[PDB]
Amino acid sequence: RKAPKSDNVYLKLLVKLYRFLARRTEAPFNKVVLRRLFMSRINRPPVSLSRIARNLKNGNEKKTVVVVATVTDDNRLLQVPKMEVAALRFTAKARARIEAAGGRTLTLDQLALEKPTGANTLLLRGPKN
Amino acid sequence: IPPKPRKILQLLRLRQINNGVFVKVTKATAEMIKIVEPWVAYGYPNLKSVRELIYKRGYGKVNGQRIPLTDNAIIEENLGKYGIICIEDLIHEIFTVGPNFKQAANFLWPFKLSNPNGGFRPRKFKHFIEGGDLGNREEHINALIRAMN
Amino acid sequence: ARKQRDLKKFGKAVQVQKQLERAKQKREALDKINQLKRKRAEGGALGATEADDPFDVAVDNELSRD
RNA sequence: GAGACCGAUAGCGCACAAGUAGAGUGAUCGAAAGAUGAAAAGCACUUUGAAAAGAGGGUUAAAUAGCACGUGAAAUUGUUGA
RNA sequence: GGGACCGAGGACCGCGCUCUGCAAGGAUGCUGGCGUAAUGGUCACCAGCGACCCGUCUUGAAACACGGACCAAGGAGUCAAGGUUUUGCGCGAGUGUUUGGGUGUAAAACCCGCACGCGUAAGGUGAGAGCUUCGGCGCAUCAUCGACCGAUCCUGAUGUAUUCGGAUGGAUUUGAGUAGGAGCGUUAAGCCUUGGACCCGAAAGAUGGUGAACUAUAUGGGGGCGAAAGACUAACCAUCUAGUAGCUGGUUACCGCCGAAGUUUCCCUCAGGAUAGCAGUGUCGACCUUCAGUUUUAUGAGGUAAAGCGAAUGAACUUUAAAUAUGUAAGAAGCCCUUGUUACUUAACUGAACGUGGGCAUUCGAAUGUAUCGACACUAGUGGGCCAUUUUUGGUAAGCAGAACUGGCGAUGCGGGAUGAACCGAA
RNA sequence: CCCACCCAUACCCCGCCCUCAGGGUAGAAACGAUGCCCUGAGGAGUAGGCGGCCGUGGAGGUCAGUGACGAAGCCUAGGGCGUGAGCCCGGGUCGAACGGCCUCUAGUGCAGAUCUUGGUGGUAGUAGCA
Repeated sequence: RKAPKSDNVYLKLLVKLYRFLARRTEAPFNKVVLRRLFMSRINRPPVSLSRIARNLKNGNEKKTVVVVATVTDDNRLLQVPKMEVAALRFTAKARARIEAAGGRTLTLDQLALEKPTGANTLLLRGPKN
Repeated sequence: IPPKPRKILQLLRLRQINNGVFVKVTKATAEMIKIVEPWVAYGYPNLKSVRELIYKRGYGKVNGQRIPLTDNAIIEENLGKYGIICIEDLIHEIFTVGPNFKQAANFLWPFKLSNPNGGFRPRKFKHFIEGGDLGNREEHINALIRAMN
Repeated sequence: ARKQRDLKKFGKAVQVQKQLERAKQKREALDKINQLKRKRAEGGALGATEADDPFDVAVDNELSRD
């Protein structure tokens, strides 16, 4: 795809930023991120706090979980652990729970600033089925 | 055209009238050319034919693009890992059929020839051995290449 | 309905096969007459009239008698 | 009182002496048709013609606006030119 | 040596060479006439060549038939409800203010209570995108083995009201299952159904009215049953009605890109559906990974022709073996060999399956091509044939009829054959 | 049988248009990035699919837009742009409103329908006017 389908101006800014990053870097992470911003909403299913928690249960602590999707709160997870979460947008409850647990919210432009090549990043997508 | 000769033309890259391709002689391809006997004219080229075909109508397939062979440099990037680093090396590898003839011929885009200067023959659609133009003209394809260049 | 659909789909092949079968039957009819005349020319042993049974069982009987 | 409506072949059949003119024994059927000009100032008078009208003259910013009247296409027609 | 057509680009870079420079990654230098209808363009006519009148309909195609006196204006896929797909947007385990209430600069806009609609209340093996401190971690999803639940068939525990229950172990079972939620609202486009349903047009039936027409004499009106007496069952006007068709006719700018089918199978006898195929969209996994109407090698089905019988024997004979098409296979998506388990099996650790180790990562096990291939989901138009070559079955006096392959036509313009669906060249 | 010659949209070289594919373009002396530069290939087309554009009536915003020193409309053996649908200008007429740009909206585009309405032709100064 040469043109994004969405009319979000800030998403256009993001796709331009990650176009530059994918062109001028060797990063398959940047290329995958650009492709995921290009793909449509149904193809970007939500990722929940429960999914990211069970994926960071292993030795993947102290890292940046990155999802090109919307992070949704899960009522079934009683305790939210500390975690470096980057996503397109958060729900109010997920944002509050992460900030109360002690994590930080990052947008994709911030994620580019701190880690342009995606070091110490665990990349997730939601349940497609 | 029947499907078998159609496939043979597709596999020999001859896809337009007057598109010529270098091949090494081997029983499999000899049978293929015998199947496309009623559509082609084939023979044994000499050093002059190979040299002028490479120098005048020589285009290489660089990343799927038809790039004229204007530089020993580009010859070197495309065929350097085979030891072919110049137009003279390419001509040697084609004429004297070497170990990497397959790669050299595949790199060479099919030579797009023109209509012969002087005509084909009064009846060009019968075999060369009955006074036509089709078939295996052994050393006369050099004259045909002269006419077609 | 099933049977009539089958007949509608296979109608013409039936006609062609029938025509070939009738030509074939004509062929063995003429052939049987041929061995009949060959046997009678070679030899034979008849009565005054000829067998009143049908001309089929008659020819099988005579070419079995030899 | 209004309208992201229609604008004289549209919008109610009727923007007009329209349920009128007209047709049918009758029940009923049922049209066409708006626009000079700011103001009639709607062309005095002369001449030709029986008249209708024409040519001069006149009103007007305009008569290339004359109550066959805003603007005035196409089909079709006359004259002249090639 | 002579001729023709062309001059694309616009500082330098590069390959070079014969290196004060140059024919080396695309034309510069010199000169003339004119500087206006001179070049150029538009109308009318002449000349050379070319050139069937458009649309509809049928058919494999023509031919036929239908519509066309001319011009102007009008003129035909729309709206609503309910479904469904995709795209954008908001919020997100929630979502939707607009029934209504409260303000208001008053049909606007802003705010909101209670309900209500829809939805929500655990692994291993091999992979795998991506990170890596290069030790390994490993999303989604997949193949298999798993774990559990709703349901079915059992197996049958303490016990219990003496007649109440399902726990353990199971099953070639089933879910539109759990296996760490995706929905709600709305915008745009598309499809389906119903309404007049893209527009025009069939005979009919019904309700309510207006009128007349009969050598039949104010009146009588049809039929059958019966002995009678008698019981039973046309015309015009408006409206329902914009009634009902599958049938006819018509259905409104341009350009660009991609582009077919005319077919298999199944169900059902219809104004046909479903599956597959051709075309396209989205998603997922790879990298010529891999594939292929093709040759080669090996092996089948044709021993078909031929040579000999100074080899034997006698198309049915053979050492050998034609021409001609044709099926299968050609590697890590591998073969074996070796021993651990198994509920299979065997006289047996014996075989088979499930695994371990090894072996080749470089020519990894022919050629040649490769303008990528595979899987899932969704969507539109298609279901006709005609001619011919070759092979083949049958028949006639000759015709001709039927199968299989391939090729031309459809949707294809151009050169030639004077002309022309089926010819030759070539798209 | 031998030689030369004629030409198709076919084949070869070059120019230009479009499409597709592959590359480049930020500590900005920097860009209708929906842009620009480089390279290669391709170009028939019914049903059908996709995309971009042209035009009409009305609505919101804007051009501190045009206009009786002449809007719109119409006519033109007068010009310019675009492949094209179309767009712009000059001359004549005319008299009172109209247009470009971004969105919205729809009773939005005609050669057919023995189409509807209206106007007008040839037949034709003909048949004919007992």
